Amino acid sequence: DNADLILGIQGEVENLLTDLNYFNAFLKEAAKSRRENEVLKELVKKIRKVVNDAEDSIDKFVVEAKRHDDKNKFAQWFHITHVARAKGVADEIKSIRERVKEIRDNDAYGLQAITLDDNEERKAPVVEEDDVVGFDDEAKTVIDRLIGGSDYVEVVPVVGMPGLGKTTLAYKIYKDPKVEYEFFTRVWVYVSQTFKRREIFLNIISKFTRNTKQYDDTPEDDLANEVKELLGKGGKYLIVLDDVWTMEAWDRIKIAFPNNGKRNRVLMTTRQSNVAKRCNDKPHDLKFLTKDESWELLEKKVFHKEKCPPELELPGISIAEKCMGLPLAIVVIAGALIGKGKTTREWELVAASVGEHLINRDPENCKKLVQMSYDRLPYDLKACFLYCGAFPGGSQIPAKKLIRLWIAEGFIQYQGPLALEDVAEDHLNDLVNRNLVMVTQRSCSGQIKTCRVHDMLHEFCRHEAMMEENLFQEIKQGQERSFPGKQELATYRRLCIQSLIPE
Amino acid sequence: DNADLILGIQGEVENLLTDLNYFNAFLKEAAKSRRENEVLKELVKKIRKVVNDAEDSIDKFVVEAKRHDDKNKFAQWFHITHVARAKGVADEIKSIRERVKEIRDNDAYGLQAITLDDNEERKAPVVEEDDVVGFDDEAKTVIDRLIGGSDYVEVVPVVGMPGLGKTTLAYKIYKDPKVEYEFFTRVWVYVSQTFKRREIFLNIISKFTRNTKQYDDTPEDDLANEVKELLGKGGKYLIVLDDVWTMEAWDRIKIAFPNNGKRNRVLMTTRQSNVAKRCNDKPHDLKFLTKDESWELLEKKVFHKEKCPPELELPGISIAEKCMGLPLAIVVIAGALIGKGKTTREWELVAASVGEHLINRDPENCKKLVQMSYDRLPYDLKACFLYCGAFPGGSQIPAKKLIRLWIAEGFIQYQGPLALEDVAEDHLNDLVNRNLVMVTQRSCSGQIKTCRVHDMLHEFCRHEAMMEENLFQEIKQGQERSFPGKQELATYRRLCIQSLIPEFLSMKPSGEHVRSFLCVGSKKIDMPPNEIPSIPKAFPLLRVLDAESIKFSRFSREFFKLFHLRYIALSTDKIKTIPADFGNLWNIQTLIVETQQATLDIKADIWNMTRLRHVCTNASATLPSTKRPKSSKDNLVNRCLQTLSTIAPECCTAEVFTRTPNLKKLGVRGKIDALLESSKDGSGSGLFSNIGKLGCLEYLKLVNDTRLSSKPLHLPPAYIFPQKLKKLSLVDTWFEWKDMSILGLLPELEVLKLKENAFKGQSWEQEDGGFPRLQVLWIERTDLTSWKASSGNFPRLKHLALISCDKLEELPAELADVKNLQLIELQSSSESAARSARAILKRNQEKEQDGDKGTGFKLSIFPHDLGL
Amino acid sequence: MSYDRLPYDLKACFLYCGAFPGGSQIPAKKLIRLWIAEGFIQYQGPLALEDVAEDHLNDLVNRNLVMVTQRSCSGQIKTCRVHDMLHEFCRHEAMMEENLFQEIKQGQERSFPGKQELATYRRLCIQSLIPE
Ligand SMILES: Nc1ncnc2c1ncn2[C@@H]1O[C@H](COP(=O)(O)OP(=O)(O)OP(=O)(O)O)[C@@H](O)[C@H]1O
Ligand SMILES: Nc1ncnc2c1ncn2[C@@H]1O[C@H](COP(=O)(O)OP(=O)(O)OP(=O)(O)O)[C@@H](O)[C@H]1O
Repeated sequence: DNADLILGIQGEVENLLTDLNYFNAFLKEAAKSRRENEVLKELVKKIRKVVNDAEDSIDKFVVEAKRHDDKNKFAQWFHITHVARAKGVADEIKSIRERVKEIRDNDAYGLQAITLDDNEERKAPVVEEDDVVGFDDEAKTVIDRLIGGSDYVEVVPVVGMPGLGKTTLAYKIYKDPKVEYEFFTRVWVYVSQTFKRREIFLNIISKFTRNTKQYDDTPEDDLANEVKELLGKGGKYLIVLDDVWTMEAWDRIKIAFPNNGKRNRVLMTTRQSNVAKRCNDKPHDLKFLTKDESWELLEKKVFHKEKCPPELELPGISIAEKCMGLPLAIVVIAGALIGKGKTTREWELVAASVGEHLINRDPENCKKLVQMSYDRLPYDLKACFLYCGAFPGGSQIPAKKLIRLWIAEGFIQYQGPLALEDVAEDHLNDLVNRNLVMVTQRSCSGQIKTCRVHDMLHEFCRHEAMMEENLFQEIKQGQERSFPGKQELATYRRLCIQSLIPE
Repeated sequence: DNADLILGIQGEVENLLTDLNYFNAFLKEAAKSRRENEVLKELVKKIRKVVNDAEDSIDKFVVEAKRHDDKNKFAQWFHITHVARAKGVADEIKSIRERVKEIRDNDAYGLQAITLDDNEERKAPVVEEDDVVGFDDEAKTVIDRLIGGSDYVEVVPVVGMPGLGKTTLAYKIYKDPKVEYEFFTRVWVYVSQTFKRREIFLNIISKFTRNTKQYDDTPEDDLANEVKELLGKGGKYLIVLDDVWTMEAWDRIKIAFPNNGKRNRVLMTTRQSNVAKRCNDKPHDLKFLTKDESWELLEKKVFHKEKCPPELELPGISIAEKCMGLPLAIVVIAGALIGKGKTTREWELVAASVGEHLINRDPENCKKLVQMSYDRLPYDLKACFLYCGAFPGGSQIPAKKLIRLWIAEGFIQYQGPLALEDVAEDHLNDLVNRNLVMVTQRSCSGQIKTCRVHDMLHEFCRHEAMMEENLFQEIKQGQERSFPGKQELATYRRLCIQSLIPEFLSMKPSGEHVRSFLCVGSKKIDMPPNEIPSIPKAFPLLRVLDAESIKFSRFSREFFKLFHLRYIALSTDKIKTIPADFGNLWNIQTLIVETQQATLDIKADIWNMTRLRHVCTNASATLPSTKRPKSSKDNLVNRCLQTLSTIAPECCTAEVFTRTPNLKKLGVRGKIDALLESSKDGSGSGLFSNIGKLGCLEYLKLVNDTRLSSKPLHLPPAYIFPQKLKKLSLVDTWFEWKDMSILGLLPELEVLKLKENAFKGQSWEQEDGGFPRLQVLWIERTDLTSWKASSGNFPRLKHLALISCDKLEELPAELADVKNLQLIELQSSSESAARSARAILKRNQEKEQDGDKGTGFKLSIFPHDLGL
Repeated sequence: MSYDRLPYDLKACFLYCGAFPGGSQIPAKKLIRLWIAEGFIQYQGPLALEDVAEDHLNDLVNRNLVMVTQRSCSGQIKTCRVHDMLHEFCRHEAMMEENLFQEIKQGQERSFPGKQELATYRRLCIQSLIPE
């Protein structure tokens, strides 16, 4: 009859939802780790696109079903329009189902690769040793903080965004003459994101005992006891825990550090603020390089012991100010500029494409470093963090507005006793704790008022969201790139615009 | 023809059952271990949902096939309705078969992953070392227990729920100065759930010998011999076995511990009570932290050496009290709070979502710890344990009610010589032995009476059952979350509700796939008369109706359409009769009604319910006539009937007892004079003689509600009583104590309860002997004043109590000489009884001081401050 | 450990011994005749089927899975029985795993089997209440 069409398309809707459950599970499994196979990435993009189109069609069907109840309000004219709309969404659901069937039939190989998934060396970081720029005051502060304190084991944490230079400062402190005299025993430990406690203890033992083959059957608890004996027989000891990622790592490693009332110290570098807060009530937030220090570092990295040519001074300074005081960004730019021709035109070209260089020329250097923090994000927090890249770089995003946008976009799914605003605030706090988002202002009650992402993470978010995830696309003009045409605008899911809106 | 449709859909039914066998095997294999692949988990959810829908359709088909036999009773109208219903289930079976085919065709990859299943480091736990809170007394007790004992190897076990702090206490003992001086040799061994004996022995050897490469070809037996030599050459040795999980592990490791008469000790921490019981007859149950200690631990963990800010004191304390004294929960909360902003608003937010934090923020810390015990559960015990999460957190679940619910829900499948209740009790004992369920009260006979799950395990059960297994879903309001809509209510299998029941029922919910409604609320609610048919209309496939807290004034006709119903719990203040249409529910197992009326009439033919197991009431129930017509001439026997709690005295004929050969519990209320009166025939054996024909009878309760006892009553001779009777309860029956001697000739009697002046008389002297196996004796509100006994009168008496019996004067001194007497209760007694009790205590103290082994007798007098 | 080392043709013969009630003494002649009748003994050599079945019984006795309770004066096995615990194992394997045979009894809540499961029973062992 007249209402048979709604039930007929609803019959296809349940099957579409059943397929969507499988595809969403496939997307979650694929997002668990970074795939490097091109076929797998293309299949993931194809699955995500067909999923998003499926939600769009289902949302249209839900709206049509809700509006069907108002037939009596407009009689035949609304009946005719509703029939045409119902047929339109019917053929849309059919087309989606054909695409799902085509994916199942043709792309079975990638589905196998994810489902079974049958398919490393620990790279200790290397940092600047001699020409450390701007960390004289920071090192002196931490050294003075290491000297003074209680007689028990105290942890001085260094926190910051990825690439800030926590390890460079830690190594500068490690080699400082004042603590080389104050601390008789100095141990450097690289507590990577993944590590083995037995390997850590044996590495510490190797500092003192050359023969370590007699610990073959020694349990890890007795290895920790031996480490305690080796460290306690001397005077003060300073132990550097580099890149500690989780609270459990500190809890499980600290059993090997004895307490003797000798003012033993542990200097820990971490990207996580919660780990630092637990280990010390006042974590040391590493500073950003000033504009003058950024230019000085860039000049030293590019021209070695020599001064910059007078013609390259102005373009180079403009580049350094665009690095926003992050030493990792300055180092990457210096590597890119060294291969250039040392001319004003090419340096100005680099200044106009700082982000592209910082991301795409050498993804092996910095993109992996940012991906280390990004991939550890929960699956529901990845979309929330990538949303923050929609706003222009350097702008201050109100926390209330960002929370409302997250709830509106459906990222926050929650069913417990807390409100959705509280859950979104918890998500923002989690992002800030990982130092992926910087809080620029707080209310007098302690709430976050405005927050912004560092320019380099903002570039990473733009890269991931536009070219990999197709989360949102930006529209602008001014250069050879004009407003997008209908072909690619037909595939855009979210639209970010900043200027020339009426045009 | 007309009946061809039933066979046509049955043809599809066998194929559906064949597919269900494969899917159930797939589900069992997938449940053997915890899958981390998202596609695999989604497929498991899809398989489980289609399986559950298949059982629902098959159950509907079975009901339709059973009801097809009544075509002659309603002619064409029922024929038309049955045809429509048969077509409806036919298209339901077809839709299920299409979904099964779609799963087979599309989801083949996950089926491969489970079938072949082609796809770790031992993490020794780390515990607090310096700031151990509240374990000073516990450590001192265990240290003193380690010092004193026999000269052989003795094991001191520490038992408790996961996260209780057994290893923290063990390490505190391990580092205690008194045992560092007493025990020259101290060895710590981490006996994980999985371990290698060779690795354990080599680890122990490493404590003494640096060179261990010469044991490459040494057998494990000789390694154990070398460990024995190394440990025995010193003085005493203390060995800590951490997290021992099975009896075999202790049996296989202990071969390396020598016996030298040097008082060697083994301190073992375990989550299993049976392992502890074997290794020592009195396992040390680790205590829970008090509320003050929990707050102190939380304050130390969050604020280090500093005090809490004054504004955060009240919210923090509220959080600590919500952790229920579990140190693991306190540690997890402290980790979550350290990352917060140290403000009152955020701490209050955490206080409102303590469970969510304890489970979802860091599943790597605690959820894995609980999953360690949960995954070791047998596959048939996992559903039973998750059921315990339906009841509200902190509530006390009766063991009898939980057992009946488990049987009704079909979790207990058993075919041996034991009853289903015994199997369910064994399941509960297994859960308690693993310290997943805490027993809060036990009966005097040793049975479990009430049990509850710790709040944190209850949160884990809620997490697993709602988000992973879809076992049951909870309905509530008050916050932004409202009552569920039709879309998700269509997928809910079991419904747990606690409040606002009439408001939820006013919406006319859809419950086509709901098989259980559990009114777990404690408040008694009078259901409005217009909302009475809401329960059967909403949930046609209701299998369990736990409406004990709901008062029903009438029985609507739709209640008789619940042909899948197996459990009934109802309260009522108006119902006096059970309609005959209630007998149409042939699947009923347990029938509980709690009526305030004096009498209740069972007009429904409960004998037709062959699967019936319990009929528990509180008013005198009039059983229906056993006379059956020639259409049902066959002698159907209700062999599964276990309980007839409150049947009428006039219904205690030989006819009903023939149909109930396996009746365990029997109870009679009313004119018990009719029970004892001899029939008008020459023989003097009345209706009470029929009770003795029940060989399996074990419990008997008699309630005489009438006061017209103008003729003194006589107990029948002991050989008329059931031989295997184990418990007898009498109340308000107005007998005489001279008849106690008859009860003393019962060979199997163990528990006797007299209430509200069951026996009348001032004094009565018993001869020596009698009551061979009696262990529990309970008196309350009696006119007895004198009682004379002897040492041989109660060889095995253990419990003795008088409540409000101020008329009693004294007790025999032979009771103080009873070896098996443990506890005596005296309440609101005279000062002479108190002085006699003090003299008994003084005599016991003197006897213990004489040099013999301590008897361990204890005595309590309540109130303690009376007589001061 | 002992059962899995049995030859494939001896596993069915050993599980058959669980049909008789626990503790009963099974005549060797009757057991041999039953094995031949049930088709367990397939043989084509010069020896008789009774000799092959006797060899199977000797193999079971040699593995100490069957205890000989009486022997004839000529050395032959006259009566043999399985230990109660192995009999319980045979009952477990045959009823719940192999569906070799099923036992029918009453007295407790379990009654005589219905048509649904009786339709799948291959061999029926009964001890009492046969006319009922
Ligand atoms: N003060 C500095 N002067 C010069 N180069 C610096 C300075 N600080 C850091 N760098 C450079 O920046 C890069 C990244 O710095 P660093 O290795 O210290 O990272 P980090 O803050 O420890 O980060 P991560 O969390 O990724 O380990 C290195 O190549 C290092 O040489
Ligand atoms: N008295 C205590 N004071 C402070 N923290 C405690 C105390 N008892 C236990 N804890 C903490 O609780 C957590 C779990 O305790 P513990 O490691 O002793 O577990 P357990 O009872 O041995 O359990 P399991 O059976 O899982 O091994 C640890 O992080 C430990 O530090």
